[PDB]
Amino acid sequence: RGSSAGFDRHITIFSPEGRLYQVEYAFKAINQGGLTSVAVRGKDCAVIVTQKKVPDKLLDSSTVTHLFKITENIGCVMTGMTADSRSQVQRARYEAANWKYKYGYEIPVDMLCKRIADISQVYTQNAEMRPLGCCMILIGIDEEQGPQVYKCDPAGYYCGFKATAAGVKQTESTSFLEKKVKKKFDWTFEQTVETAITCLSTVLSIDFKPSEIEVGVVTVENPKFRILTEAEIDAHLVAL
Amino acid sequence: DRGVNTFSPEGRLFQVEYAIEGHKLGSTAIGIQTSEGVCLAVEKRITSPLMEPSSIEKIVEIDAHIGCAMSGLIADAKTLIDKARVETQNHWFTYNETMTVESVTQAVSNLALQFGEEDADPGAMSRPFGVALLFGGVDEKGPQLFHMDPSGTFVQCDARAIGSASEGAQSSLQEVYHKSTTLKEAIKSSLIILKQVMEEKLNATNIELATVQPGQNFHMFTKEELEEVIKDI
Amino acid sequence: GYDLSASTFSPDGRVFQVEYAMKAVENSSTAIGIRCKDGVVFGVEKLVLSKLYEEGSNKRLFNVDRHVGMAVAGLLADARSLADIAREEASNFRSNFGYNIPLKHLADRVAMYVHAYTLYSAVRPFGCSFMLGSYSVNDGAQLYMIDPSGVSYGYWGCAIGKARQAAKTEIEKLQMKEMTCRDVVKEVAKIIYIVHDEVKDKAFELELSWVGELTKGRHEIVPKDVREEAEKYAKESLK
Amino acid sequence: NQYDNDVTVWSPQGRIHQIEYAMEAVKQGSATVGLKSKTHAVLVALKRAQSELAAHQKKILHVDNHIGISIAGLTADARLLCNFMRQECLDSRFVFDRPLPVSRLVSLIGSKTQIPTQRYGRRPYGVGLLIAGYDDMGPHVFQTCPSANYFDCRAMSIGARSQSARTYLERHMSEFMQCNLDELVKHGLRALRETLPAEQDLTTKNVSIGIVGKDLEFTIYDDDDVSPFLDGLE
Amino acid sequence: RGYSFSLTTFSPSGKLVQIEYALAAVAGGAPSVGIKAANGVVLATEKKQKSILYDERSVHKVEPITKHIGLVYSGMGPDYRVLVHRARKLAQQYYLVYQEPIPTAQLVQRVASVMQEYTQSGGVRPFGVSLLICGWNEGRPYLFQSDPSGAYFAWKATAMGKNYVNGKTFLEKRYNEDLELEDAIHTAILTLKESFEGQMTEDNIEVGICNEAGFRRLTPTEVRDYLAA
Amino acid sequence: SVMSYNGGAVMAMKGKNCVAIAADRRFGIQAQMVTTDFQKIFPMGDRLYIGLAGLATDVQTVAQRLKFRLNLYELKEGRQIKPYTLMSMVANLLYEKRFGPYYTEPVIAGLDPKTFKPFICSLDLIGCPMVTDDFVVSGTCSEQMYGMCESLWEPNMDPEHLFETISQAMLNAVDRDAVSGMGVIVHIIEKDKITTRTLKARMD
Amino acid sequence: SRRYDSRTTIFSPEGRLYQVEYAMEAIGHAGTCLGILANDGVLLAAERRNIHKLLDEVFFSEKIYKLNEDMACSVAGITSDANVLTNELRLIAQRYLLQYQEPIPCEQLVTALCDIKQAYTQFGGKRPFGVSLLYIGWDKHYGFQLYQSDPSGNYGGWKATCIGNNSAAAVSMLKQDYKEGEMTLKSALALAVKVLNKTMDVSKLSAEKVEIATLTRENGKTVIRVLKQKEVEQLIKKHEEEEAKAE
Amino acid sequence: TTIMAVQFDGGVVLGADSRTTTGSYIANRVTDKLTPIHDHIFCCRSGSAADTQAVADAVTYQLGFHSIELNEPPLVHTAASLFKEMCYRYREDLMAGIIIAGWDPQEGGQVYSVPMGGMMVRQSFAIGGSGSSYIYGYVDATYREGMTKDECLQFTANALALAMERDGSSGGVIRLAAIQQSGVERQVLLGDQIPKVTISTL
Repeated sequence: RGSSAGFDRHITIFSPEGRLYQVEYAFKAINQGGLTSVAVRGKDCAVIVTQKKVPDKLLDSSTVTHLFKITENIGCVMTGMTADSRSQVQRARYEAANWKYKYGYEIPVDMLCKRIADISQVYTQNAEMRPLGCCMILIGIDEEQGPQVYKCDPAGYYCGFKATAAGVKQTESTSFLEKKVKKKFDWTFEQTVETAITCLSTVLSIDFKPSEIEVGVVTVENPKFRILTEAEIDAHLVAL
Repeated sequence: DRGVNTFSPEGRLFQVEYAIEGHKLGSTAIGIQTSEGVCLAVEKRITSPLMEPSSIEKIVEIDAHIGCAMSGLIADAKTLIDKARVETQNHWFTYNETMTVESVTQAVSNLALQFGEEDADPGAMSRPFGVALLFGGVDEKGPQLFHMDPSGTFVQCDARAIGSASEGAQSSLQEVYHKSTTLKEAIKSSLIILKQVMEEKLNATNIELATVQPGQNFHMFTKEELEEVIKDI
Repeated sequence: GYDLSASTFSPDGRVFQVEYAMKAVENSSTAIGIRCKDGVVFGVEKLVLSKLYEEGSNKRLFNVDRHVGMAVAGLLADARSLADIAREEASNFRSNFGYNIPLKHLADRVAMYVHAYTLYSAVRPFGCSFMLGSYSVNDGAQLYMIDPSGVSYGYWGCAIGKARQAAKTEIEKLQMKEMTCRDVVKEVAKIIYIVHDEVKDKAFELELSWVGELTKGRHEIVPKDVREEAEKYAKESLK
Repeated sequence: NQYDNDVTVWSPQGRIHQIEYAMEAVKQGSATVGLKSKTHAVLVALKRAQSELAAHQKKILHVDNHIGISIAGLTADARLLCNFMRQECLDSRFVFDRPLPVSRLVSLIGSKTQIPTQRYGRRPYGVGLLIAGYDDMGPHVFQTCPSANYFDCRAMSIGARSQSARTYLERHMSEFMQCNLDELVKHGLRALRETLPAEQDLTTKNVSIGIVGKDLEFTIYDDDDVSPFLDGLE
Repeated sequence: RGYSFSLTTFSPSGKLVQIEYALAAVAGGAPSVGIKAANGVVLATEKKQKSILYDERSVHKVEPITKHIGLVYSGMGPDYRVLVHRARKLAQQYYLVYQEPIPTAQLVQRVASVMQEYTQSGGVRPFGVSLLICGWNEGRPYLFQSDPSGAYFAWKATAMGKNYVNGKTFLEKRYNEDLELEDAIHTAILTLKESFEGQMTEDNIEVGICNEAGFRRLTPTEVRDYLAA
Repeated sequence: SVMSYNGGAVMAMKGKNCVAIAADRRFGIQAQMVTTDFQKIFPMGDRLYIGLAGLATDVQTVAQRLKFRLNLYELKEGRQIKPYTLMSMVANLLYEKRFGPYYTEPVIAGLDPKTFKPFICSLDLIGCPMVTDDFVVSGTCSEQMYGMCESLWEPNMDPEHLFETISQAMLNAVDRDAVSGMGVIVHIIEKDKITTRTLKARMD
Repeated sequence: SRRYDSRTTIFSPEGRLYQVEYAMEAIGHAGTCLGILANDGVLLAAERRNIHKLLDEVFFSEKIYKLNEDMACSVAGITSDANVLTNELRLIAQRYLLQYQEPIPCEQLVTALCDIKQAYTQFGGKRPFGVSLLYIGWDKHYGFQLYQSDPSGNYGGWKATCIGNNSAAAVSMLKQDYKEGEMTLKSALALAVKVLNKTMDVSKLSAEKVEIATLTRENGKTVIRVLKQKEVEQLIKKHEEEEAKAE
Repeated sequence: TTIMAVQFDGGVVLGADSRTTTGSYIANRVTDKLTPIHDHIFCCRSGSAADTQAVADAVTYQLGFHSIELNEPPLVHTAASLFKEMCYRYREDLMAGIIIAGWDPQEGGQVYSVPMGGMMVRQSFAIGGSGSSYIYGYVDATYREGMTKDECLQFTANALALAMERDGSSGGVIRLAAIQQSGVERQVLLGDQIPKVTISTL
């Protein structure tokens, strides 16, 4: 299909088609971990859910988390390479603190997303380093708009969504969520946790136990980013 | 393909191994150490009769008691000669005394191997030098003669020969030399071997000769005395 | 042509340079760690190549701070470089904030440093993995493990080295959540002697260390009487 | 056939061929031998026959009043390292008004040697060492490698054909502690005699001897100062 | 710390194939169209989202630079964002020195100088995007276009992205020099309509205008009325 | 003071579609005259002049740097500069040296290149631009020409009456200053003409 | 890294510089430009390469670039590099004027630019500019002049030169119709028109495929004036007439 | 300026006046000299207003980052050490005397002094500012070990009133702040509620 000429498949230079193969490989690196995330935003809430598959039972699973806190009201979930994602979380925390220090108020979700995206665009251009092999999803409450859900990628593209899904089963996990934004605003009430868990389970057939997921929450009633307990998760799971 | 710093399956440093081969294409020189001084002698290797022979200077003076004779890349040798002169003058300035042949050879040998192409210096060398040297002089212990390589290894000799015919020049120097010479028999034999190995005819303008002895300074032979010596032989 | 740089994804999204720096560890002698209620216990099978060396050369247990131990596996020169970096990190923390650094923070700092060497063509990834361990009246015992890629997780017992497979399999049958260090030390001796190969390698040395409440939170080396007894017990158990 | 050029490329087996080659460089040199007793440490070297006319070499150098080394490999790199060690000991005496422990010196040497082995466009130091010193804790016979790891040993020999000297050493290590200085030095000269081929025996100008101890600084023994040591080797 | 050698070099025939390949990249973006009328300019794009999940409001392709300049693109969005940021900085510096709004021609010259710097420095690739600039100053409307190499032109009606050949082949016929801005919008929309493979909607396209009062992008409520005809 | 070390006096006045600028000629050192043909007014444009007063070395330096920048601007843009734009550029140049500044106080007078509307302005040593509608002054006899202009100025004047007023003001102003005089030169910038004159003054 | 380096600044096994040899062939295919020197001034005459109907002629020219009050140039090759070079030339002229308070001479300008062009061929790792220039001017010492540079960085004064496409045949026919010392500006214009008419593959000129500038001294002042379409049309008509009459 | 803080079992009490002068003129008379460094840590400011504002901002930013990455509430000792580092590094250019007081789950309420110079010390109660010199004997003769919250509030209010009635650079209203494990309490004691002490007559 797309021919090659020179050092195309080794550095970030244009192919005879203008394709940048070395960036199409970080997308495949995203599917290396073997997890899947799903974020859904509602009329007054944003929710994150994340698979929690520990390999075997000697790890202290209280440390194996894919959910992170950036500021009090912003939360995030990573997917891809672990150390890459740790470095990206550190960068986002520093950006969010510097914004407040410079301008006197708290950074918005779209501004933080755009900052991370232009930081990655530079890895797409210079030839001495490589792109980071990880994806990112953010949620938060905007005092003017309300709930927000954004996603970056290793190429520097940072669109905004109504309901996302990243990971190994991305295509079908979005094909499922496609059918349910038809009516009822995708169940726009505090129980979109039902929708998220159902969408994660439909194409995985696990019917998860009370401790193989993580969920996070922001609300308009309480804006801070909270991580729900096992009992709370179990009750929702029990209802299912 | 490779870099400049790259060992081989025998740990040999390719670039130094090539700079060493760059010496078997030079004109032969000879030094000899006696109990009464040292003598240096080098072939001039004139190309065509239109070239002035007084313009080939292969035996320079480092200081009033040290001289040097080179072979290889005469363009490269000049930075080494300049730095040796500067170091000797610094030593005089600081300690109010003359340096030593050992110290000069050692300080000059520390410039070799100081090359590279990343995080080296603002302006640094890109390859090894291609000159072998021969120092002579007198100091607080007597006449001494040293030898230097592009790898940076300096030794102390009493009769050394460097150049493109050395594997044949030493085969005679080892038979001629003895620990009971005088500088005059030294000079005679150093001339006989040159004549033995050269391609032209050893006359009084295509060679060079200088001597240092405990009494005098570094002194170069004249086209008067040189001619007399050659004729006398 | 994708095997030569840490700036080249394979057509399938892999980094073979890190994959090779991992083999570098995946064929080195074994070291284990065990977490307990009271504290932590490190144990390493130190190899003695020839008689000529003094016993005590090539130690693999360091002291990163007055409450943090460290066990290593892989290239010992890279390991010593990392140990200096960690000592540097702990000292700066104390000079900035006036108290001792948490193990969670130290491991995070060192893992970021290790990961920075996986992105560029001007450097190469480290070739050693290591374990940490502390004890604080605040958070109790702890244990971490960092890879050549820079991933750091918490554990209850880890088995970096070459006999990781056989080491982990035997350590999982232990019930460490209720034991104590005096009762664990013996188990570490026994499991290392079990996992040890006595054909390829003929002679091996054994050194132990611990940090807990009995040492008042200071990392130490196991005294000589405890060690001799532990060795005897292990031998008796082995048959 | 593409992993053997740069020092920052792993092989599919997790090895660094450049560091290897830099070690095979060190094996080219002439053998050395060191060992220690209860109160003295000793170095003995074999100055190689360069030609029929040249003074042999310098293979043992002073580092400080209590430390001395003996090299095998690239002499330029060897004296580049010796200058760093000398500055280290001088700096120590300036700040704390006391000497330096040999262990901390070897730590600094290893940390300095390791950095080149990791960056692009650089190469390892192609020289092996053998250190001897005296301190509060007695003698020390450390040994270093082009790959920056170092060792501690009762007695070690490095160089070409030193396998026989190493075998002799271990076979006779049982008595090095109790032995006297004269006895200690001879044990060294016999071991060094082992590596020489059949056509040559130790003479009086192709051997050097260094000595450091309790009440004695580091000294080197010249061409005919080694005569009181070679009188009995029948 | 970075490469110091060029990645774009000459070929045995004198070509620069890295720039040719950045142009091949541009030839695969989304269609763009600009048309200069007697009292204003018009930019019209194809903002077609992949699926219904994507929130359309969050990202825009028609952006302002000052109160009287705006631009669109075709090619690569992450590169377009860098160019937009540096253009805004360039305009602010000019206003700081002269206390006057920058003219469109000076803006285009400085932007093309940056794009040219990225063809001859060490260890970088060229941008994969072409621009379409709009402006109005001193009682006159302007319309330029910038290439990945650093060469800029000036047009009366142009077209980028996919199917640009047929785009300008169709654009030449209808274009009149007396055309009003409101009747130019119909032609801009119609040109886009020729190659859309779908059904036009108030969220499939973006439209910006520029006249005496400044730059602004039309709102979907107005794009609806304009699409009704 | 440093700005009283070479003397000098500049003046600009506005009329009905016309501007006028004037200066004195004396060049001297503390208490001794050297020459009497020193130039203090520079033609920055077709109908755009600038007058500098203060330290003569800085007068020359600032004039030369300004000509540098204006040539570059008119080559890059493709047209002539406006009086307002020139004032901002000069203020920027003077403010770049806020600490260790030039000792010179400029005066600008021109005509709008398309509406032919006058413009006068003066700046302080650090670059503070104040635009007026009657007149500006600068120099060592500032108070004297203030007193003259306030009394003699009228609105909507012809070029003739403008010339008479600016000349009659400069004469009596410098007749009471010790370090100014030796003659006066007057430029009259009309729409299609630029008339220059030299007055007869006192030489003591 | 060494693997990706292209080594733009090295010698060839025969002493050549391949990047410069390739930039010259790049300049080979550009639009035709030609200059002619006369007794009372110089003239340039380029060829318009972009003839699309939908373009805009806002600029007073396409390839002229007045550099100073007394000089002007014209380019062939890559427009993007041409812009950098033109900015540099303007800066050099203004620095000279600031230091000496007199206008710069043409040879000094050409020299200061060719130094920059040469420094791109010896070190740095970059590629060289693919641009050739022609200059015209007037100074105190030598009066009307006409020079030419090339990518390598060597120049030379001429009396009637030509770069671009088919410049070989252009110079060939220039050699047989130029007579030293007797040419006036009008005969210069005639020869320029009649050379451009042939060395362009099109049937006949169009007065919009061309672009013509002159340079004269009038009342102690230099005047650089681009000719207009009507003037060019009149010149073409004159050429059409006399040529037709002969045969 | 008169700032003050005293320690009780469970938290501390802070206090300050509200007047900002310039020579002999009152530029601001409703100043707020108590600033929040974190959710449970405060600081009282005295000296140069620009210096103290800049240092409070820098410390706030550093401490927020430190705590967000360590994933727990910070310590009063950490805050005091960051303050001391900055004040000692810029000891010749700045003019700031600070009092740091707060609550942490590990030691409760503490009070730290950082006078101009950059030295640190823990204290039970601390006074600082221009008017604090007039009430040294009073705090020496009134303090008694193991007081409660209301007794601390009364003690602080009376001391501050006595300072304001004699110092010419102090006055306005009193602002108090008792910090505990529950949260922060802010009140103002203005006008007629200032505790009047008897003035000698005749």
